[PDB]
Amino acid sequence: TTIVGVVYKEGVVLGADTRATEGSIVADKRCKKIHYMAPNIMCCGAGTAADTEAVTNMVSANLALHRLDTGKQSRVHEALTMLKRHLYRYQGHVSAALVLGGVDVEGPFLATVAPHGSTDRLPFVSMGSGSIAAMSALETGYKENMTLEEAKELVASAIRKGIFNDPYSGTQVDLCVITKTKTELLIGYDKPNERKYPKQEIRFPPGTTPVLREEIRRL
Amino acid sequence: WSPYADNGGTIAAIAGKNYVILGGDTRLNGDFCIHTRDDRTKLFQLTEHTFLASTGMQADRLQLQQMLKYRIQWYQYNNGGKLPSTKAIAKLTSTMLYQRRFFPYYTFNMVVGLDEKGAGVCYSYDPVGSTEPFRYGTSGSASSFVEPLMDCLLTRQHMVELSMTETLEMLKNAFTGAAERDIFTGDAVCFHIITADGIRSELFELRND
Amino acid sequence: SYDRAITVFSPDGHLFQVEYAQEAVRKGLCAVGVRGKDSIIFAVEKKSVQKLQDSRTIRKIYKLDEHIYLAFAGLSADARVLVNHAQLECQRFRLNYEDAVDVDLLVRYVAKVQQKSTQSSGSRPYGVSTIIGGFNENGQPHLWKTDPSGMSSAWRAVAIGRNDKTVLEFMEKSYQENMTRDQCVHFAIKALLEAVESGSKNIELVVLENKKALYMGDDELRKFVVEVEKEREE
Amino acid sequence: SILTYSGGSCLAMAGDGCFVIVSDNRLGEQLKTISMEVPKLHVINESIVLGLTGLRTDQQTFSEKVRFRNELYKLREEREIGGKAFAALVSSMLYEARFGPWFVEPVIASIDKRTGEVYLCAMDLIGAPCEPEDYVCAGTCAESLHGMCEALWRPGLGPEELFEVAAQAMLSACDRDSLSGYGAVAAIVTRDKMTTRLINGRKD
Amino acid sequence: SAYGLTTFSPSGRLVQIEYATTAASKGTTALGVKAMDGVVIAAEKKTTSPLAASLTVQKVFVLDDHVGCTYSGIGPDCRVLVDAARKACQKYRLTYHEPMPVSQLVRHISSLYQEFTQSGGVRPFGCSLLVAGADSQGNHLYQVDPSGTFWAWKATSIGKGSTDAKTFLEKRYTNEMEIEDAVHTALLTLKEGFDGTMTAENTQVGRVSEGKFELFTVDQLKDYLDQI
Amino acid sequence: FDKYITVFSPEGSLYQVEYAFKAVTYAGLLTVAIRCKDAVLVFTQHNVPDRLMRPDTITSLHNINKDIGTCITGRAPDGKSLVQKARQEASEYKYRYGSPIPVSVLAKRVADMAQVRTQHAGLRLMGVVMTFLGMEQNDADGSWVPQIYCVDPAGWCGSYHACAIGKKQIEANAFLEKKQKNAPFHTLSQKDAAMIALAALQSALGASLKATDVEVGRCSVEDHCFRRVPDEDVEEWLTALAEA
Amino acid sequence: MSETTIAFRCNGFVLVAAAGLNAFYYIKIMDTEDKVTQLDSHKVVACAGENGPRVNFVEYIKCNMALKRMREHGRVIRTSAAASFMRNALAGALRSRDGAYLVNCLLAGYDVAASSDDDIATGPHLYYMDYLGTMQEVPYGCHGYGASFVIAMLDRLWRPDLTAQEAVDLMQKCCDEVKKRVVISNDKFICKAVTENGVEIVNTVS
Amino acid sequence: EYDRGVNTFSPEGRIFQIEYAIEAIKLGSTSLGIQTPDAVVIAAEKRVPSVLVDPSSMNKILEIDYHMGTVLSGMVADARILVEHARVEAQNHRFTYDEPMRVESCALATCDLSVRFGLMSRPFGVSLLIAGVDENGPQLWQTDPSGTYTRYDAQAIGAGAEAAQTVFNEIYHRNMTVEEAETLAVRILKQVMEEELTKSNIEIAIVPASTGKLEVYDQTKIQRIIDRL
Amino acid sequence: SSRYDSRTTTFSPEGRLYQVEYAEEAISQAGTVIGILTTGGVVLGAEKGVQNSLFDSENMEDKNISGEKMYKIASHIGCSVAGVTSDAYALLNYARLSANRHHYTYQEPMAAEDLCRLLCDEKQLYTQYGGVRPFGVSFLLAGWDRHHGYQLYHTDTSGNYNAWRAYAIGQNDQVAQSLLKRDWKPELTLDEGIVLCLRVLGKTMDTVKLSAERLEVAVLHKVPAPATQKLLEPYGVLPKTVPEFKILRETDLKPLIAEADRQREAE
Repeated sequence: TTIVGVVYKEGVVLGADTRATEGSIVADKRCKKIHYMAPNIMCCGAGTAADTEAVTNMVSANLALHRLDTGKQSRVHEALTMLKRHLYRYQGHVSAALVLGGVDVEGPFLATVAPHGSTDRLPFVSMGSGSIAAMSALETGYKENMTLEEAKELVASAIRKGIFNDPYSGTQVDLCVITKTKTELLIGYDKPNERKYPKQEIRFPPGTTPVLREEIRRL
Repeated sequence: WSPYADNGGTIAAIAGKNYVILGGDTRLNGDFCIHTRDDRTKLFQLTEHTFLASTGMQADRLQLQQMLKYRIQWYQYNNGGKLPSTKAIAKLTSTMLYQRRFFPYYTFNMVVGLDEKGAGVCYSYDPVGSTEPFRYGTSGSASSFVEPLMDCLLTRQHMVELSMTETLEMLKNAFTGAAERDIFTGDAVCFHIITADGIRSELFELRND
Repeated sequence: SYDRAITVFSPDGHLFQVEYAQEAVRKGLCAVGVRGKDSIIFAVEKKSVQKLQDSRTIRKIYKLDEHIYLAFAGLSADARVLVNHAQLECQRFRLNYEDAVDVDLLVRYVAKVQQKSTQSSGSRPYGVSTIIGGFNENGQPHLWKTDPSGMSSAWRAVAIGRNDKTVLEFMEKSYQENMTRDQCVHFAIKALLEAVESGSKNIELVVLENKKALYMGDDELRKFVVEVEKEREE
Repeated sequence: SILTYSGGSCLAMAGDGCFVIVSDNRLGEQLKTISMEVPKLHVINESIVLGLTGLRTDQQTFSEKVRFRNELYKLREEREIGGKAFAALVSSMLYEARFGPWFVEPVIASIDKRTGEVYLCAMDLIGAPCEPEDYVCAGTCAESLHGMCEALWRPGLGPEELFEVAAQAMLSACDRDSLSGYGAVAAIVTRDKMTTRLINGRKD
Repeated sequence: SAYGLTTFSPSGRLVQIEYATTAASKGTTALGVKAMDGVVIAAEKKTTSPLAASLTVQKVFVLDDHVGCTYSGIGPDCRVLVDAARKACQKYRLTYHEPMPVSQLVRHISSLYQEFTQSGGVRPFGCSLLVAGADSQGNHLYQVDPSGTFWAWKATSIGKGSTDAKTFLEKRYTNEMEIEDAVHTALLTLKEGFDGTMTAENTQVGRVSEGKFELFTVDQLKDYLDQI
Repeated sequence: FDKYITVFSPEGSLYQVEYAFKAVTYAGLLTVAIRCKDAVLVFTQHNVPDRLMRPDTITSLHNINKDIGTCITGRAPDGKSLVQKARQEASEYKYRYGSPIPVSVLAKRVADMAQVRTQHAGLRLMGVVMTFLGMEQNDADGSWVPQIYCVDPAGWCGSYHACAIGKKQIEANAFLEKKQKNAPFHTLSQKDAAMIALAALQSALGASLKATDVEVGRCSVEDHCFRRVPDEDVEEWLTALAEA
Repeated sequence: MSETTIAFRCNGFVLVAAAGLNAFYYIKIMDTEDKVTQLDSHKVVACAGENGPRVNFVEYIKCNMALKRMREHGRVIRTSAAASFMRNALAGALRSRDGAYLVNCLLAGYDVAASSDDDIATGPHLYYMDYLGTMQEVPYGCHGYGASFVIAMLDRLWRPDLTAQEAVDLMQKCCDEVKKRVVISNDKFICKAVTENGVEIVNTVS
Repeated sequence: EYDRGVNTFSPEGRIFQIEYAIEAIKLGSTSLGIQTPDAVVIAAEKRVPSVLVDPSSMNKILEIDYHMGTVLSGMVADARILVEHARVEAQNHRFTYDEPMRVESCALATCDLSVRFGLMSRPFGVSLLIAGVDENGPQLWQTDPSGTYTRYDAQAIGAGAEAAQTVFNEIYHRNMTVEEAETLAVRILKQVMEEELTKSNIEIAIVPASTGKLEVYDQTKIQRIIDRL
Repeated sequence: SSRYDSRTTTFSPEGRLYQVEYAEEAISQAGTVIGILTTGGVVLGAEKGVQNSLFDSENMEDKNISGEKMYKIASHIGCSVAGVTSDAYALLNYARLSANRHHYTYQEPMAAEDLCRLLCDEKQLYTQYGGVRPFGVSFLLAGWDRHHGYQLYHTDTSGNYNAWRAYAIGQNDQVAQSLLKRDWKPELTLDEGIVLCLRVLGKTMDTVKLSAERLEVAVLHKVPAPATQKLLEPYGVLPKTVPEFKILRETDLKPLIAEADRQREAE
């Protein structure tokens, strides 16, 4: 996995690659690693998928009650804090690692949360197995008060470093853009690995496999 | 860090028709050192006819001595002011040691006293409380040589009644030999002679090295 | 959690909750037990014959184990609870001791369940009396009665519930040592019809022998009620 | 390993308003074969098939929990559960047991009765879903199933061509696996019918 | 204190449940109307003085994105149920990754009401709810009472002006109302029983439509009030 | 039998709630809060009947945290119990969410604490009205707005432009209603709102006030903290009112 | 696997057999322990494994079934329910504090119509179980070190239509093969048969 | 009855629940014990409620342990609970210290449990005479619902109590024989019973200092005492 | 506070549990419910309240799980209730959960008498322990099991239960038992049993024509067994027939409200 985030003049860009693996085999080429937290807060996840899914869901549910209760917009700091309390309690047994990004009344906010429960708010971050490669694009290319376009080009380039150099990351770039007013997912923003040799179609004429026994059931 | 220390030394007792004699050395050993040459915790009086005598870890013998001392106070309050006999305390003690089956007292103990007929007895225990009543007993660092010697002189099984005095001399001789050869046993011995009249005590010097 | 003290003494050594539990037993349908040589007979009155009631009626005589039955009088729902505890107890005992529980033992278990309900904060007493009968493994019958206070006691024959005292008086005269199986049934039916109106289908009846039990049918029970309705005209 | 103690493999593929799910028939204790007539498929309702592999005591116990919860769902809700809720539910139960897991790996295959859209899920043993559009598989010959399906599967297929793809896959993969085999059972599901087929295979 | 406060009286009545019901009937009027494509619920929110801030008084509540409610009777008791309801919806999401159907949510509210009629040391909730939502089976309007009994309705009203409100809805309700003419009817029914002039600041309105529940802002609701 | 516990009367009324409301006037004190353009002010009676009491120890105003203040009206020690639970609530909220509790949400939690004693039996109700004061941020532009919330023994929570609570509240609330008609409170200066509040007290109590007789707290856009207003700044308001 | 058990189902019966041996390390304590425990009038279970888990386990089954029969007027429970009950308890113990019962079981029953209303298919059923809670209906099955030898003979010789006499011969040969090839001595077998008329010991099989 | 609680004190410092429980014991059968120097003797009225009861089963004399026995009066089912705690304590003693429980300790132990109410809803409506031999010779102790226990040279409890304590302040001297107590026992049972007195209708037990064992008298041996009268 | 305790679980001076008795009165006030045992199944019929134009349906995806008065408990057991509605829902959850636990454990359907006992034990528990009111419900259970065939049960507030061939709870239950008593017979078809139920409701509601909108009927019967999936379960065995609980709609009550009005005019 390679997840990345940056802050730009009016908001946050999150990025991710799309390969999920079991062992050394690709189980799913087009898996979605950018998760909803709230209308104005998203999360990208690395670490153990089950743990990353359970904690994000849980905190997204608890943020939703809190908005019904208060009648106010969720603050990114509130998410960060519910996340860290939960991971702290479990002493890294719940091994979620997260990039969290959002925008609230205090402006853009971007932070990492490690599995032992430590947080770091920073203007650019990476996590996951391709974090190193990615992070080398970010330090050569980040600057202050980037425009939306520059931010998107930097995040995509950072993910592509993961895709081509880390074996546990692959396939394409997904971005998410978060601004005061909207959140915009962009699945397959960059598809640097399309097909070349169009697949040979291999056909089995029906009745190729010997059946001993058949039953039918009308629905 | 272990919860266990062996502070060393030796106890020994001998019974006869109306007395028992009980001895324990006064060294308290540390690791390659000596804390003191004058510890008297090995022997502890429970009633006027009953003693507890212990070796092993000293902090454990101090706990066991207190737990016994309060079970015995409770018996008295629940029993019209009477004290339990030696046979009862010995059964009480076994019961209590067993109960720490799972984290045991590091102690080799003896309950020593007069029986109900006026005669001596000694109960030697293992750390979890199996015992029997016997005419003599010993435990601790030097016990694997004091014990065949007492087997020899008192039972005489490979050959063809003692006074208090002859018995006190045999024990004095047995501790003297223990101190010569067992490096963890030494300094003095405290001896208590138990009769119906009461309790006589006598210190007795041993090698200091 | 509710912890109120329900069963308490009042100004002359009366426990009213226990008394009123025993009132509830007096209103309940009549039950009878009769100990023969080698058979125990439990006989109970059923509510009333209806066209609608189910021919296969529910049983009001319960099995506690292969060799021990119970009949009761009083609150039928309380009794079902009591019978549950007793079935558990017998099986618990097999598991702890391999052998099958003795009747006399099972009776003290039940009676102590009743006694505790007279002293346990939070709870009222059961409103039930029981008649419990069974054999040893040496083949000798026993019949016990238990009451709401928790007091148990053994009998040669016994009645509980409504018209307890009347049936019991009839039975004090007429009882006989070493009655046969058929005599015991006869005598039990007779005893019942001192309280009850008719004897068509308002009687169920168990014959508990050593190594057998029978919930008598309606053919064999009609036969005996007519042998006994013929004797009551003399 | 414990997930391979009992043997077995399962595979599910999607087509166009249809799926197929297949399992092998072997039950074992490591290399000793106990039965050759234990298919691993469970029909939840007209729309949902469940495959379970992993340790057989936990397959047996976890499918009974699924059945129990489904029955209560149907009485409370007065309807059949949809493929996606059933999978979210399954996931929740696996993760309830996160520090002491059920050693099962489920393969769920479903079809929305209205829209005719096919939902596939596979789960790890603590319930992380993997929901692609082509196929899913699990059990002792999952490595060898991957490449069979990558090379035979194609978008669009209808019930009869999807069935051959999915039977050739399972057979060729079970034949390089010592702990799965003895032929297979396949369910083929459309909005309108559910066909089952017992496929012949090798007797080793 | 762990003894029950709600008990049977000789004729089989449970009077604490009838007094609670009495209190739910003395509350300010609220009503609901189910159209062919949405639902609308509405309520009076009059303040006692103009020193109170009108905008903060809530009578209609969002429970989740697809469902809302309103009440009559004892406000503070209503908050307990709103909180429980809101939690049960999120709980259902975590488990099944879809919105809790309105029928299920209403059986959860019911069983909470029913708890407080048998449990030791508690009185019953003194409020009735209208619940309005949309799920895979369509659009729903339910009423729940202090007893824990619920009914589905096409149109109804609870609170002090409710026999008249219900009479008036019998006449004007049709099975082929559109959602905009259901809002109209809702407002028109409130207007009849209402003491004083009815404004966008002393009335509150919610609306299910396109599978989504939403309160009207004051400004949206001023639009619909100048038309009637 | 309904007069002694949390059960409904036959008219659906709760008697212990109504009597808890009487506890509020029984205490003999009047409080006025008022929200102006940039601030929120609270003006309570400081009665020191006894010549020997240390007057800086008698107070109705308390901080719940840096940014939220309360004024207790009614049975005083029931007040302080709620101040302690409010403080505990505020502190738990901050540890759980990592930001200080908003005053609107605080007030709702204290209301829920009251409601629960109206519905369970065996715990007396607190015979107070808690008025909470503080600044709340809007989500849109991030501006800070003054609030006033009151919670009462029934568990009711509402927001106000101004409100009198306590003995003679009826007479004082009417005086504020009259003076609302001239200009909305949210358009007033601190000084102008103060003259209204102070004269509400003087009207109702039937007296003339010195600065020692009132204690006053204040949250403002300039300084969000809840803070007592020093006696000099209140003499300048009372002087302004004796004149005009 | 020091104790071999064997079972197979034929058209109108199940034969079950288990080795008598009880051992303390290498010492034979006795060779006549009956391990084929009758659970009810038409059920038996052959358990393999230590005395203690084995006894505690089958006593717990017996008592819970006995309790189900009085809370139900003596109605006989189906074989497939007894197996389902056994399985839930093996599985439960496996995730419990005290841990698994280390017993391996073969449950054999013959199901017989309760009443006239009863539509039940009437006949013999065999279930294999393991100490983990695996459970599977089977036409024959075994446990212990002798299991593999016997399973293959039965794959070779077992048919469904064996007569009672042929099935005793086959059971006898399976016991001889265990004696001939397993180093642990399983010298004496007790063998019982489950039929429509109930459980009965088979004396000619030793 | 529920107007005042289980704990309430009277204006003269009695606890109501305990007064009423003592009244309960008065409506009991009669039972008694007599201490000689050689032995200690206990006896009771049985009082069956008909001739269909097997009389064995209605014992008011129970062995606590080989050297001590009880006779109860008041609510029999409540006594079963006390007599069980006492059997268990007597055996815990022997377990822990390998000797017989003293009789006084046993009475002390049975009284602790009497007053555990506020937990149990009410006192026990029961009094016990415990009788046995330890080292202090034959002893007879009596416990009551207050949890007081007390040693007696001879006592009775029950309906015939107050009448048996005027056959005591006459005929009872400290210095009697086995025989004279076994006869004085039956003299008092005849007096305060309602029935005619028979060998089936009463129970007698002794613990003699000679052997230190409780013995329960046959009906053969109770004939011999009615005879001597 | 102990002086304001009502003492719900305390006997009164005659061996009578007043709260058990008053809760039974509450059931007598409730809508009529009738059960009839026939040879081909059990029939449950219930009167409903008066039909307001403004009522609506829940519009549930499956129609044979719950009407206004009939509930499925499991596929071989259904019921009808009289008394406090919310009390009924708490107990019906209890019963659904117990029936499904039994399937979980024995993988076989719970016997209807066993189910009934668990239900009644739950009720008895609030009569002895716990300082709170009892459940104010009475049930009629219709059941099929292989031990006993079709079975109809009634459960009363005491935690008592009894079997019947026909029964009636609620409002006019004496008038109703009078009629069933006369006209029940041990040879009924399920279609006649339905008719007889409708007549008995027609004579207790007090109308000449049977309003089909004031009636609910449910039947516990057997139907031919569905698919045998011998490939997914080679040791599965299903019987020819299985029980079903069915909540008859208006389109099935048309030829049966017609045959109850030709038996109403010819009388």
